[PDB]
Amino acid sequence: KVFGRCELAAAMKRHGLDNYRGYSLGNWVCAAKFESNFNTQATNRNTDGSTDYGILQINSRWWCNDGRTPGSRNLCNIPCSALLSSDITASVNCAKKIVSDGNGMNAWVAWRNRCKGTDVQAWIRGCRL
Ligand SMILES: [Br-]
Ligand SMILES: [Br-]
Ligand SMILES: [Br-]
Ligand SMILES: [Br-]
Ligand SMILES: [Br-]
Ligand SMILES: [Br-]
Ligand SMILES: [Br-]
Ligand SMILES: [Br-]
Ligand SMILES: [Cl-]
Ligand code: NA
Ligand SMILES: [Pt+2]
Ligand SMILES: [Pt+2]
Repeated sequence: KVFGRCELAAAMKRHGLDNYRGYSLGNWVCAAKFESNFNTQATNRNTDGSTDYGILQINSRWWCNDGRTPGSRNLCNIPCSALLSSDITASVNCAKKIVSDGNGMNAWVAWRNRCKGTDVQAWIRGCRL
């Protein structure tokens, strides 16, 4: 599924991501925009052999099991395929664990490089929240 901007903002708020660990909804929407362009099915292989999965491009090295990332952990205790659902619940549950890990949203390199420090409020501008 390819979410619309306000549609994703609504889903993210419903699942309690809005201001989770202090990160306003626009941060989460911005991270999703640049991680996956809002596409729940996005996958991208990393040169280390891990793969990133879903709307928030959660990595198999640490967070989910894809059965092909040797020596990896599955800290969210989920198949990475679960992170490709049109329903964002598994992605949100895992993101909450990731962002609580100690480095906040810096764990998302696209958020650090493209969202951090920016007017992230723009991402929810106009949305009925
Ligand atoms: Br957009
Ligand atoms: Br919910
Ligand atoms: Br915001
Ligand atoms: Br594996
Ligand atoms: Br959803
Ligand atoms: Br959730
Ligand atoms: Br933080
Ligand atoms: Br909305
Ligand atoms: Cl929930
Ligand atoms: Na893994
Ligand atoms: Pt939902
Ligand atoms: Pt939820």
